Amino acid sequence: MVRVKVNDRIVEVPPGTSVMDAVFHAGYDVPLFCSEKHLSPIGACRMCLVRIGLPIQWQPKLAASCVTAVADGMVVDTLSDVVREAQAGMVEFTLLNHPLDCPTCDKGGACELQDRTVEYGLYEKYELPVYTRFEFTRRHVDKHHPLSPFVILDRERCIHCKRCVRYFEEVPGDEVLDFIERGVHTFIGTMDFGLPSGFSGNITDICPVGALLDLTARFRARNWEMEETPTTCALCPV
Amino acid sequence: ASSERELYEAWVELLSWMREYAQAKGVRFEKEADFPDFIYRMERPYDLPTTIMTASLSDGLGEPFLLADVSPRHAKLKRIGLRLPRAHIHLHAHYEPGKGLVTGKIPLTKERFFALADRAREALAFA
Amino acid sequence: TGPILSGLDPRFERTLYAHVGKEGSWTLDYYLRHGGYETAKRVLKEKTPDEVIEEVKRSGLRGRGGAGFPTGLKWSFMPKDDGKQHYLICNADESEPGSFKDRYILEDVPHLLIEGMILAGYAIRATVGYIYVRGEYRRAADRLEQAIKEARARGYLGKNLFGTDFSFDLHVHRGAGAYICGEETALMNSLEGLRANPRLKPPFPAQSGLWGKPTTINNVETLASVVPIMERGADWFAQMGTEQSKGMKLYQISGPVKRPGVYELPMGTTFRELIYEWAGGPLEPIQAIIPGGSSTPPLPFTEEVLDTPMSYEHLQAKGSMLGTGGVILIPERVSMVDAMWNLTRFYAHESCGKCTPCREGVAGFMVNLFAKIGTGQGEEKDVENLEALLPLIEGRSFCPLADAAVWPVKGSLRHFKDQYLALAREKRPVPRPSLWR
Amino acid sequence: GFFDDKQDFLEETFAKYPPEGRRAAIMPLLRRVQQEEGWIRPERIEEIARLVGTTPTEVMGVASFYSYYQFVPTGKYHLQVCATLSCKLAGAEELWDYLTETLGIGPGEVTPDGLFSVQKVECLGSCHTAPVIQVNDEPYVECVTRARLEALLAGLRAGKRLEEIELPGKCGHHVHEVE
Ligand SMILES: NC(=O)C1=CN([C@@H]2O[C@H](COP(=O)(O)OP(=O)(O)OC[C@H]3O[C@@H](n4cnc5c(N)ncnc54)[C@H](O)[C@@H]3O)[C@@H](O)[C@H]2O)C=CC1
Ligand SMILES: Cc1cc2nc3c(=O)[nH]c(=O)nc-3n(C[C@H](O)[C@H](O)[C@H](O)COP(=O)(O)O)c2cc1C
Ligand code: SF4
Ligand code: SF4
Ligand code: SF4
Ligand code: FES
Ligand code: FES
Ligand SMILES: [Ca+2]
Ligand SMILES: [Mg+2]
Ligand SMILES: [Mg+2]
Ligand SMILES: [Mg+2]
Repeated sequence: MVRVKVNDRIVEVPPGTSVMDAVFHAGYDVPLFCSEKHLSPIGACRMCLVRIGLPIQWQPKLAASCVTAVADGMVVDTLSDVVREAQAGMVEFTLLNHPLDCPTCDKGGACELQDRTVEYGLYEKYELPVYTRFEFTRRHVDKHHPLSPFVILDRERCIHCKRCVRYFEEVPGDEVLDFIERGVHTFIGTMDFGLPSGFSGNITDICPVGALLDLTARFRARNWEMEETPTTCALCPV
Repeated sequence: ASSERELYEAWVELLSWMREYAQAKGVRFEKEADFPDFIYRMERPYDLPTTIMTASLSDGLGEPFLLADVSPRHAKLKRIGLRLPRAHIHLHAHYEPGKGLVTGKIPLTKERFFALADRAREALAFA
Repeated sequence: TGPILSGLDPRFERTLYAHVGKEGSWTLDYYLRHGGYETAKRVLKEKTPDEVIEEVKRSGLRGRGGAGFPTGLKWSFMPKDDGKQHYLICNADESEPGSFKDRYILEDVPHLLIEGMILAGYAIRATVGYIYVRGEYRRAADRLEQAIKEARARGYLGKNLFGTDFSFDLHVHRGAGAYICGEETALMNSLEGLRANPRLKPPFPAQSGLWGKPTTINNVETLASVVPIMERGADWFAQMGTEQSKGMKLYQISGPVKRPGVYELPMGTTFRELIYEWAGGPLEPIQAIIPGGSSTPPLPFTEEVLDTPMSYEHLQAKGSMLGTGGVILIPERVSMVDAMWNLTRFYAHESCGKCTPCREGVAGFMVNLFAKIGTGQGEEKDVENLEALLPLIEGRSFCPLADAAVWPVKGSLRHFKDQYLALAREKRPVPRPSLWR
Repeated sequence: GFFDDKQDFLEETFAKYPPEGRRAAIMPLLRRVQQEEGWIRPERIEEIARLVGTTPTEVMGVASFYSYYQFVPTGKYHLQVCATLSCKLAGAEELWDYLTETLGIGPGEVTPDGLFSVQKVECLGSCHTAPVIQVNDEPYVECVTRARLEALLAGLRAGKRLEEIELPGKCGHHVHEVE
């Protein structure tokens, strides 16, 4: 086992461990979009950056903690002004081309983006506070479009965390969703229409925002207004 | 200038063309989004000729073969925008004084528009 | 003379571009006559794989991909004998603005490439090698295919070359318009039939590359350079250059200059030599030059710069870098703001979409900052913003592309901040001089 | 069915890649469709998917990643103007305005005659001979000066094949001289 020191807290952990799960095992924490449980970890959203020392020799650039293996006697800084300043910049860049439908968005208060934004956004550099630096036309595109009788896609909302395409290839194995043009013009789309997989609904739970949404239950109530009942499905033997 | 006003005067007109074409070729026209600056204008004043910011020409399956937007009121570098979804073609129409709705230099007429949308319908339309 | 080769030396010998532009240079016959696959025959029978890696390493050759990484040490990374298929890849997708030196190797001396890749492939136990060219280089695509055809006809590519027990065959893969396919790792994905997003590069292409198998990737100029180095030894090669930049280099030059183009010089010759002696001097007053690629931070048109040795060290410690040798001079008649306004609306077009900081960050925020301030709509505030944007992107994108877009901007502020503030304060658009005839 | 016609092209291109790597074939196939038909129709993508042996979606996402592939009808000669710095310092902007103006067309549109289609492009790889224009996927038309450009136009408009149209002036190889 490898001896890692996250912030001030030191933690044991097996060799094949991410610096992310290292930092979450410790207690501390960090932004988090593209990365998901049981999905291949990548560094795409670039929010889980941390500072790393491997002495006290600190590395010159920030590391995406979700795709970095812990070395022995490693040091992880998640609090420094350097980190926070970045974190709040990654929030900023995400919301750059985001829609502005929060109240009228089925992604209620259950929305990873909403949440993280208020968790790490709006840096406190040390006069009126500046909420939004970006002041140009946003990314208008295809909106409120049903992929199936069960799913409804909102392209504007998508923040490109690679979760859904990534999930389709890996878990069920049905490549029925993938990105389209490149650059700032890219969106999610299908050419398999029906949304053919018998495991399509699961994207609904992974999506960090309200692009991919369970249409069986469009506009019923807000997320906190539900009376959640933890039980088991008795439709089959599993 | 007052060009800001005259821009929206044309944005409605473009919409009109779109609705015309939609019923004339019998294809789906869709309001894709209303201006946020209107839903959240509380008691504040508002005088733009309509409320639709994103409009589209979608097909049988509902997938867009034409997209249209216009920059919100309180936004910088204002232009109206024509985008043909899957074929990587973006367009930026501004408004010249005494000239009209132009794409850099070419007049974006009702004629020229219909050409684009027909071309786009035949090609891009899934069903 | 006495010591070291660095320019117009009477002792410098043209090697790569020697036959480019000579009538029918690309024929398998022209090649056989003026020299032939003689060097490769030799080495395949005499020197061993590990030996040929040494001679290349001793020479001090570094990736003319623009990276500058010891191609010797690079081959060193391949697994020795693991009973696994290995692949060699030629990166012949040359999409760096102001950088066009690989084009003509493919168009006019293709067999020079085939010869080098046979050498290299042998060094690493690769029996299969591919050539990702650009879908825009048409002639280069044809001549390279042509040559690979007639090389198989005479048995220079096939099951048992030169009677030795080594087999080498080549495959041309054309592109289809994407600067990002130039990146070694994404390049693979593109060819492989996926969307061309760079992969996780902590696992290098020597341990896992094309279809997972141990592969190695090199520039067209890198690979071509392998021939003269195996022909006339590492010492002939190291006889040219500086303390850390050995060999010759295909510097190219565009912009307003008497006679623009590709010029083979030793590594170390001066900007003053390229721009003047060969290129023939400027046609307008120049204000800055973009030294290597466009990914390179520009420098001012000063006497102290003109006397700098074009190297993986002299430009390094001048606040820039030697890219691909692609120089571009920029006139005073055009605004440095306008220059970058352009370059950046390029990196915007070419971004792949994978990262937030590059996608949204440069292709959204950054291109539009310029836009504003380049139409005389920008306040001093929009200059400050653009400024403080950089360090949020530069350090930590996914691949160096986003770096490539800010580095040049940063430099342009570091040397020309006055042109920006000036356009912002006077609410002035960028000057539009008449430039085309 | 576009490829039933030419199963010999398939044999030969699939054969450049390993059994476990048929998707590699995608690029080369799209490539063909384009040079044959001038653009990629949806059915063409559903076909290619079936050959390569993967889903439609996958292929279309890959297909739309690249600039060269057109997904709507394009003129007989689809002019691709270089736009970046070197060609800008050469006059690419003015070239583009003069072009778009004379023809009266921007991106998605095709001239009334069916023969001229326009598009901006990035650094084509010959900046010493700027400004640059690629016609379809034929070797470039370098040094497009106003004089030259009008020539190129009248030539194609007259019906001459591009490989052989007489252009005024002289254009260098890997080095170019100006006066
Ligand atoms: N010729 C052209 O058309 C273009 C050239 N470029 C150039 O690309 C350059 C940067 O390219 P990159 O490959 O991304 O730089 P890099 O930082 O990833 O280093 C590149 C090379 O070093 C090797 N390498 C580094 N550490 C290694 C290790 N621990 N083990 C094994 N191999 C290792 C890589 O395999 C690679 O060959 C720029 O300087 C730029 O000028 C950019 C665009 C176009
Ligand atoms: C964003 C990016 C784009 C690149 N584009 C090219 C390219 O177009 N051509 C090229 O030869 N190398 C390009 N490179 C560098 C490749 O990684 C390079 O070709 C490879 O490392 C060459 O091997 P060499 O250094 O031994 O020559 C690019 C690198 C990056 C990061
Ligand atoms: S996805 Fe999240 S941030 Fe975007 S509108 Fe919906 S709730 Fe708000
Ligand atoms: S639609 Fe949802 S899961 Fe798919 S990439 Fe976009 S944000 Fe991530
Ligand atoms: S930096 Fe830009 S081009 Fe590079 S991986 Fe990220 S988005 Fe793609
Ligand atoms: S969570 Fe690590 S980069 Fe997205
Ligand atoms: S800039 Fe036009 S070819 Fe390089
Ligand atoms: Ca729709
Ligand atoms: Mg709807
Ligand atoms: Mg001779
Ligand atoms: Mg392009």
